[PDB]
Amino acid sequence: MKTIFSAICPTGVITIGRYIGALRQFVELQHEYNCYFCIADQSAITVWQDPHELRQNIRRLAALYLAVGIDPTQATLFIASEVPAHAQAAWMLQCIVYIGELERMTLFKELSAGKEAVSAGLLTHPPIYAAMILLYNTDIVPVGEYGKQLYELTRDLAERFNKRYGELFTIPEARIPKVGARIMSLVDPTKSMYQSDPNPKAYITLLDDAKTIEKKIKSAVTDSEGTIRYDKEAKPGISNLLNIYSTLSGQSIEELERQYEGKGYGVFKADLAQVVIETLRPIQERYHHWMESEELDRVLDEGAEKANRVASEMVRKMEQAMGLGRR
Amino acid sequence: MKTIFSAICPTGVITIGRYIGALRQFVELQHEYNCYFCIADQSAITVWQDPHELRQNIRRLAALYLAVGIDPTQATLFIASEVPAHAQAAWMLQCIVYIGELERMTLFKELSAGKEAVSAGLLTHPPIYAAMILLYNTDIVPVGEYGKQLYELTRDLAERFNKRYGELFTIPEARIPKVGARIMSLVDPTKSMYQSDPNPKAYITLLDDAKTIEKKIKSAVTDSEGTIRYDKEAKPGISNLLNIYSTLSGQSIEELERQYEGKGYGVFKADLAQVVIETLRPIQERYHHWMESEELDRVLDEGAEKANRVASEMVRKMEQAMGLGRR
Repeated sequence: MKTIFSAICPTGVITIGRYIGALRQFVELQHEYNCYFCIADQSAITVWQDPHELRQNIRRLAALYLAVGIDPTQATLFIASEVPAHAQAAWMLQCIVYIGELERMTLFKELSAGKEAVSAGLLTHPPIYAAMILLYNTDIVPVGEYGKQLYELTRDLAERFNKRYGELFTIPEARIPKVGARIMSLVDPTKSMYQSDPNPKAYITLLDDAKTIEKKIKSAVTDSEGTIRYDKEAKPGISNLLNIYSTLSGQSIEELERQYEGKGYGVFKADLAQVVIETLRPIQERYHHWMESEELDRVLDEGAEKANRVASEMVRKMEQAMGLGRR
Repeated sequence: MKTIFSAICPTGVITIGRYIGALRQFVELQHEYNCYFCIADQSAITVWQDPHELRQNIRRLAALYLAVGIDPTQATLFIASEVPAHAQAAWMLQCIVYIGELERMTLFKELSAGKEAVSAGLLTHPPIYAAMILLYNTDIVPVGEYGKQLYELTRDLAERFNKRYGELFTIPEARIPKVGARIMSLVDPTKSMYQSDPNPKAYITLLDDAKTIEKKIKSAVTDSEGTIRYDKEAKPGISNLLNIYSTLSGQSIEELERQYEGKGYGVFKADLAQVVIETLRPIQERYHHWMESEELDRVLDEGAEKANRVASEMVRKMEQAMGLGRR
């Protein structure tokens, strides 16, 4: 077996673009790998978070991950802050990393620069992230779009601590995003669907109701020609809709082109909306069921007991190697 | 009962200076305040530390503190790293502090700036310290020499936190050290006594044996004169050794002037070494007995439960205030 570790910030929403190019994969992957799904509450508070909202979100996300198909008998689903080890290890690691290394993190440079007062959270989060990964002997890590610098630093740190106090950390390898394209924005198919899009018309959320999925799907920017055929360059919006239909229906794009021969955007967009709805119907019913069950707390409890057991012993190894404590 | 909290960095030697002007008092204070003596191993590693050596000093400091008279029944002796709440809390405070505040730190601007290869624990250390202090609802903190900045920063963070999330923390008050001429150099009568002094004949490790106590005492700088009289300025060597005689042996300086009138720098450095060695003898006696006993471990355990029972409850009150985790 190999171990995959996935960190989810309990902030924001889940677009079908993240459900399709990332999250839904794991419903199978959990059966081929040792999978960790960790809710990074601790990474959330590096910027202001309304305590009541944050606590709510941590819980929603957990329900959604379960509704979507993550199996807590085969995977470990847990909240970071419930594993004290994560802060323990991030401090050791904070003592290994140089200031420069953090200071030239792009993401820090972005949301820091300009502003005059910034929390040391944004600057020192990486060790916290890298500690989440290395603590469990993580063979494989999801990287995707922005995460390149983070991955690379986690890999450097794991190396650097290994060349010093000895070899203890597995060097994680970045995971290969599957064959396929990004899911684009419904109001500008020249850009990827992001949840941080100003315009809520651009993305669809796993929690959206029938009416909204309709509006957002029907309002999706097409083209002047009138044929349902795939061509990213010439017909990006209509291509992107074929792409979504294809991944959620299980039919090929070539099957779809033929099925809608001499048909037009109207029925095609209405059909597409039923597909998206049919997909989110069971996910949402299950979602609500989880939010109404103590079985939810029960599952997160079991989650943490697993992680602690695994991560504490790794904290013990790190201490017994730098020379902290006793034993 | 007001609570004092003292963090001791497990790195090197306790000169008699720190004994006479700091540590000895606490043998008394422990009876009138609720005291915490925390061996700050977690803080040690902001710089390179040899594992074996580091892990020795931790053991040593704990012995030495017990040896000198620190009663584990009245106070609470403990190693930091053994209390996971210090790490947890330090991450939270890291998210609340300003890169501005950590970067203006004299201690920091001093022991870096050349080269451009500096740890990050070194810049993010204040929040770690703050967290030790605030975790225990500490009412008083020893400051003195170079802590005004670190003490001030703790106050700020404790108010900023209460301000944002509710009033949780006690705002630490600074205990100004007692009025008593600092212990000066044995080679440089006009300069104080720190363990940083290159000249190893300038200071006297609490753990020194008689043969070396002879050399350092009887080879201590004075003046070409020959009368036993106090004058920190003109007789800076004698006035030092004189001060040292007073506090240790018990008799005032003036009384020792009348007893050492008609005498010189031969008999006055004859008995001084006799008092130092006589005063250090039972210390090392009890010291070595701690070092060799399984009891030093049974105390540090008990110490840790004591500390972990208070510290982790606070962490829970924090997480509740910030939104983190559950329940």
